[PDB]
Amino acid sequence: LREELQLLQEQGSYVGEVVRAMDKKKVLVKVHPEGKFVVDVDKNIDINDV
Amino acid sequence: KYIINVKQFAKFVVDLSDQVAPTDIEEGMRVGVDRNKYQIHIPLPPKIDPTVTM
Amino acid sequence: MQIFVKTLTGKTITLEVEPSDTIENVKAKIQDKEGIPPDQQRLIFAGKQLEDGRTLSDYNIQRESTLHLVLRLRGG
Amino acid sequence: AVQKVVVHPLVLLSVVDHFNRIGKVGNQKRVVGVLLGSWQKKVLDVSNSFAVPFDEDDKDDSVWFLDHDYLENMYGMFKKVNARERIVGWYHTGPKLHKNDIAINELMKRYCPNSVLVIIDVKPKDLGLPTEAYISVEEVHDDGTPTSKTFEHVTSEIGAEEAEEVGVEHLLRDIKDTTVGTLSQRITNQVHGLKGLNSKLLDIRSYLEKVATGKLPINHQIIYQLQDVFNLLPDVSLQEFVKAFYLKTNDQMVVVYLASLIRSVVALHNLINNKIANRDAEKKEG
Amino acid sequence: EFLHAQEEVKRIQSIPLVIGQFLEAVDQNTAIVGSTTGSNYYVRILSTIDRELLKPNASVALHKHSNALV
Amino acid sequence: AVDTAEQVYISSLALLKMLKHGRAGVPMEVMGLMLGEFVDDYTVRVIDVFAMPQSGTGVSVEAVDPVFQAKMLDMLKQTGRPEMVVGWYHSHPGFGCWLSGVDINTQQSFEALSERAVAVVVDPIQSVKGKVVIDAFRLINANMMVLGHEPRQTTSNLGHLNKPSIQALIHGLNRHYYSITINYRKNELEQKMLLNLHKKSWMEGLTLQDYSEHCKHNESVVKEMLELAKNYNKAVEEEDKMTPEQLAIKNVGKQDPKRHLEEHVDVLMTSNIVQCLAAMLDTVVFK
Amino acid sequence: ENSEKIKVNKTLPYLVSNVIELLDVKCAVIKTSTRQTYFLPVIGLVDAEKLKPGDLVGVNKDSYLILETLPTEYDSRVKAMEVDERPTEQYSDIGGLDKQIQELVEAIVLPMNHKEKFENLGIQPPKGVLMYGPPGTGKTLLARACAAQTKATFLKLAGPQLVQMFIGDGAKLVRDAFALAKEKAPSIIFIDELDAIGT
Amino acid sequence: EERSKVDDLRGTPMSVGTLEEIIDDNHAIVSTSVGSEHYVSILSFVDKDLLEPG
Amino acid sequence: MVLESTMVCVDNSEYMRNGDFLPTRLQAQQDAVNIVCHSKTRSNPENNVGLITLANDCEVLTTLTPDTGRILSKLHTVQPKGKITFCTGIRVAHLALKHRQGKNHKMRIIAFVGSPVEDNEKDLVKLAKRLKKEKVNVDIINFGEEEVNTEKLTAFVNTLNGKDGTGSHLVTVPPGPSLADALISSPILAG
Amino acid sequence: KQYEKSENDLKALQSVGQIVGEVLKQLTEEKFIVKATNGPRYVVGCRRQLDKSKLKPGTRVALDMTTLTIMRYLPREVDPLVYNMSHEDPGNVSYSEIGGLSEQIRELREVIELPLTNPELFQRVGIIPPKGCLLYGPPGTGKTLLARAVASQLDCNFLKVVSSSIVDKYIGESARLIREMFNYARDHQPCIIFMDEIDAIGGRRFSEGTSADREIQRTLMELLNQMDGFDTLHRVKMIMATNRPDTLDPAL
Ligand SMILES: Nc1ncnc2c1ncn2[C@@H]1O[C@H](COP(=O)(O)OP(=O)(O)OP(=O)(O)O)[C@@H](O)[C@H]1O
Ligand SMILES: Nc1ncnc2c1ncn2[C@@H]1O[C@H](COP(=O)(O)OP(=O)(O)O)[C@@H](O)[C@H]1O
Ligand SMILES: [Mg+2]
Ligand SMILES: [Zn+2]
Repeated sequence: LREELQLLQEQGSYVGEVVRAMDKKKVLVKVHPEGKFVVDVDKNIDINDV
Repeated sequence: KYIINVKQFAKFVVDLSDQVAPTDIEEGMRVGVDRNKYQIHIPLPPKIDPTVTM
Repeated sequence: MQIFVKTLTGKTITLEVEPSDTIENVKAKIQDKEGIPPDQQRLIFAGKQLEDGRTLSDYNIQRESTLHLVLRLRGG
Repeated sequence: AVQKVVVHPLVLLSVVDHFNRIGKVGNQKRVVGVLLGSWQKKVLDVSNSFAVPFDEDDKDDSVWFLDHDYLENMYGMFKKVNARERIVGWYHTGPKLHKNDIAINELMKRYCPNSVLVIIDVKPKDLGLPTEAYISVEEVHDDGTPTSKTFEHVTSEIGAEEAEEVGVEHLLRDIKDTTVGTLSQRITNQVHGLKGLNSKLLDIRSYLEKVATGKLPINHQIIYQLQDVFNLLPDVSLQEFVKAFYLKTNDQMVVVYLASLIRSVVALHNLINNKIANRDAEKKEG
Repeated sequence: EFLHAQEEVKRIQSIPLVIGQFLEAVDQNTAIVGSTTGSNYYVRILSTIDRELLKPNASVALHKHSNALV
Repeated sequence: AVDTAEQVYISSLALLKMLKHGRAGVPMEVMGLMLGEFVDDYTVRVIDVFAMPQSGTGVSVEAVDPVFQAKMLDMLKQTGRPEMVVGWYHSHPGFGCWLSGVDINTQQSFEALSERAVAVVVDPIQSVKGKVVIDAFRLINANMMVLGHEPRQTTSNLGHLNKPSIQALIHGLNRHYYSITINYRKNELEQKMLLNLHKKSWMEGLTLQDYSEHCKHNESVVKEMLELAKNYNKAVEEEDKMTPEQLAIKNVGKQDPKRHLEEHVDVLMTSNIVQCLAAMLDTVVFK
Repeated sequence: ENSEKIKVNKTLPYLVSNVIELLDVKCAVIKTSTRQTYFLPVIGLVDAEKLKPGDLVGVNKDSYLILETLPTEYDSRVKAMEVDERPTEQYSDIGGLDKQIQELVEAIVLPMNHKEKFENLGIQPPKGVLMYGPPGTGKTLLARACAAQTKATFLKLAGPQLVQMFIGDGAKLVRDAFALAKEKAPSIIFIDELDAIGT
Repeated sequence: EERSKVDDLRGTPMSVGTLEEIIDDNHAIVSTSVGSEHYVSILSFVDKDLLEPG
Repeated sequence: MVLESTMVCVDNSEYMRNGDFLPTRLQAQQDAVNIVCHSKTRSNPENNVGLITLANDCEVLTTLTPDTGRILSKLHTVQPKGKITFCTGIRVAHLALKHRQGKNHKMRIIAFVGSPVEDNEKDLVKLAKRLKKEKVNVDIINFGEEEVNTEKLTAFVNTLNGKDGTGSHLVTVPPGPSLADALISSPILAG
Repeated sequence: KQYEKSENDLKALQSVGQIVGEVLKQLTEEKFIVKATNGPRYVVGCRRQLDKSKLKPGTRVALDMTTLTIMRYLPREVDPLVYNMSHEDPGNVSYSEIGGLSEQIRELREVIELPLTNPELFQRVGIIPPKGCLLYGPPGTGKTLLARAVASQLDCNFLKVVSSSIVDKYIGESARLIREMFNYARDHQPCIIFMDEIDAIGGRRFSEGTSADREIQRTLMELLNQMDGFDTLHRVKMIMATNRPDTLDPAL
């Protein structure tokens, strides 16, 4: 119950539809209400995610 | 007492900042609006003047 | 003459100015001795706001006078 | 025509502050300051306050000094930072009040028409005893008795604000006293709900035997105020209680009779599922 | 401490809040919901919310800051 | 020089000034000065906090005439006790806690005029349920950016008192400023009397629940556990007699176990065993 | 001290809006140019008896307080019609039609000049005068000289300009042309080629 | 070394902008995806040769 | 450049409702306050003057402040209708001199006696032996009616600053058109 | 007085502003589902004493800016296009600027003044109180001064429709303006309605008609059902006035 409550006090995450992007640890994410964004990947995921 | 719209946000009643003079500012002219105080900093000409030399 | 600028932080700053000087000279001296710009300094003498357009003799500031240094307070 | 006052949980902390802001060198053993309030319609509210230098000599007990210039500036300073708050009265601590409190009150009624005082307790805090307030009234005395002041009592309550109540819960962090209680807090609410009962009842006979002897003169006001207590308590005889008490007692024993039925089937089912899982892990381990 | 956690989950929901719509569900205790102000989000859900009530685009509740399926 | 064992000692009546002044002007960014005392090198206390009048908007805040501050501190010397200032504060209602553009400019002015001048950030519209997100920050010099920034591990208590979240380490942490730890100076004759006046009662224990709605409430509790007992009959016995898997969809996304059916019984006892016994005392006590 | 405190807290950047209604239990609903509706208990600086629904008041961006009003705004086509300050012209420029000139001087200037010439007799002056006949003689040029000498805030009105493409434009345009004519008290109305909309 | 400092001098969540016009004075006008137009400055490592309106 | 806290103490008792002088005794005592507040002004602007009454209550009308414009507004319209009470008047003046903003000023109290005092000889000598243990110099100025060579006042001046004290002068004005010339001969400089 | 004007502005300066919203439905005893004019939908409560039975599902309230709970409810918008259709003075006339029409004046005063003053004469006889009348004829004999007469005598509420400022470029605006007009008329119960020039939106409902005229037909069909349709129009009477009573709808 504390584990469910500690992650509860945390802001929400967005969604972005990606069909394709570029390499070199920068991907191309387009959100729905706004345009595209060149962002950075995480260290828990890989790069080959196109 | 300049009435100025963004046409995407709203219409604002603002003033020029203390860097320019109230001589060139007329109706229908681009200005440099402050991001917070919304003041006119520098007026912008609408891309003058590539239609005289030709 | 020697003045005692009694700041609001419990620190007395001694300055060597002249009665014919103004406020901008005192601000420049404070900036040179420390590192505060002149536009962020408000000298108060006996609860009176000092203006940069006057001298020290206009406010009856003689030798050894207690001042008050107030900085520019602004947040965002 | 004050119904009650509302003391926010901020001002008494400023008193406990100023009770310690003088105790390093002061032997005054009383703190007198200025109470600010927000008189809304009929109920009184107190949001902020401050203090004022005040002394009092025990000889002749009629000499006092208030600082008016410090009262004029600092209340004027608070008006500039907040043009919502204004004066409502004053306060002092110490249970035994000195007798300049009429002399202090009748001066500063030129500030507040409905001037009010609030007595708090810094050291008498062990039993259940809240803050106390009186009111400034001017009558003769009763009918044919000589004239005096007779500060009448106004009842008091405590109310916070939205941030002033949520900020309290973050401070305590020791027992926190959860809402609706699981049979342990509720019985103690009847235990220490009754520990204050006889403490009042011992106090009634203590003043009564003081005046049954006749040391202090009587007040007829408290006599009939005590007399309607005893001839208005109910007497349980027949068909009004002994019928109607069992009608709700034999009502509430039906629904706790479900707790006998249901909870016995709960733990029996948990017994079956363990005794199935025990013997099946046992018969298949070998 | 267990009576503390009951009251904490009790007062996480009784507040003024916004109304969005359930869009999709990733797996156990995580879903994808989009609010009525556009801008489809990604938050987590609670175990008190029954998982057999969230097949269609149903009307749900969301926090203003944590933005979760409260 | 700089340690990682500093603890600001705010008082209880300090923080109540912080939330009340912060909730007073919500959409206009209130702004005040923080008054305390430096008792040694790296423990600082702050007990009483006054406020300043403002004229700022919802994203920035300006100040007023500085003849108000020095006249205020002069009058606080003769009444109560005098101190020298130890920092300042504001309110950031919209976002969380990080130091903005002019916030770092006024920080450089105060740590040069005064000694160290810790700044405090308050979100008034976040401290809602039971918790507050107040934090205090402190500027570090930019010259010592090739050596430690808050170096020199003396203790090991500086790791679990603060864990900076992703929204904090993007603006200034840790290349511009750093965070500092907060404990609460709780003592006696202030804390015990704080609860001796708020969550107290005299007659609340020995008072009836006014049976016009008490037994009326028990109607709508028996009928809903009636329906849960309708739900309970089929559920377990069908699950056990069809497949003994002790698993799927009756395990992954269900809510009708033996956790739900007795808590309505638990509420119904505590609401009535107390209410039965509360009507037993006054039969003896009140004649 | 109070007026100084009003001055510093009076910021200059405003937000124009529109009053929808005005109630008393003093209270006014405000719709901004941000497509957002707001409600206030107290209006603020201006009075409740000086406002009307359809004013472009100056509202604070944060506290939403009516700070200044000064709207004076209209349609671009109506403001394009305000034609004043011409060179003068004498009545002697028109020869031969002097009776119709005298019938105009006996029609319009004396309701404007001497209102007390009528109010003692008890009669009411008319307000409609038509020029008709062969085109190009005395229709527009006579009232051009009448507006030249007797300045009374001339306001022309063309015929085909009332006929727009979309439906429901002339009823907007004519009625906005007369709301401007009502607020300008010495103003007059001149309508030309009225047969173009005269069926 | 120098390539890593300038690649880390800018912010990491880089937003996709849109050029509208170019003034040759170390700033220009751009356009966001929401159509809000911002009178911003341009850097000097931006390789000012391929900059076209559009 | 002398730093003191001059505490003026007027009398608005009922016995001031007469004129033994050609002007008004209230106008005589008011102008007496004017010539001493202007005296302490020109000697050192770093002092403070505050008025206090003693008739039927010692109401602090003005706090001891270095401003003088608050006093000049309150010197008028005093409405003298009270009974003179002098024994509490010293103790409330010394209580005002403890509540000060600076403890580097000297202590001087001037008082205006425009009515005869009726007090025990024990009550004056207990206050006199108190101010000896507190090192407080109080000046006594008589207005209007006055018994010449009183027992109570003269023994109070003696027991105030005995064995080479300050020289708190006892001002004995005669009735007649004489103004404060007896108050500006010695006590304006040699107090 | 100038000081009192200053202190009122100081109290006015400490103001917040409230979010105008409408109640959609009631969830529980303390949960109300409301919605702003463009914003999202909320789940909030009431303050202390707001009489939640008055919160009908479809009223208009004013929410807090930060707490977002309901402060004060509001009756209804009055859409300032029709604000000017009430505030005007007829002529301050008293049936003395009219003559030679008394057979028709009294007959019109019979059908209108009786239900708004004297309903006992209509309960004693088994008749429903009538709806409005019509003025038709050649231009010049009354037709505007006659309504100017009756709007000077016992003007509880009055609306004067010009019947030509009610359509525009927008194709669904016309019937929306009529519905919100009568709801203002319905709410302020004892009102009288005047409409000049019914011929402008009249017309016989005919075949294929170049869609600019199809909107006027759909405008007219809205006016039919609002006058005599499902909603029982009570205390509201309608003085229609035309100049050519030939080409109107027989259903009208
Ligand atoms: N029957 C009447 N009795 C008295 N005065 C009248 C009568 N008819 C018209 N008038 C006069 O006419 C003026 C009002 O015009 P009126 O309202 O009759 O025009 P109308 O018939 O409404 O025109 P239209 O039918 O074209 O709208 C008033 O000044 C009034 O003096
Ligand atoms: N009697 C006249 N005197 C002077 N100029 C005249 C006369 N008659 C006609 N004109 C000229 O003829 C022109 C047309 O007159 P105008 O008012 O435009 O008539 P319309 O409006 O019918 O065309 C005028 O500009 C005027 O200069
Ligand atoms: Mg008509
Ligand atoms: Zn900040």
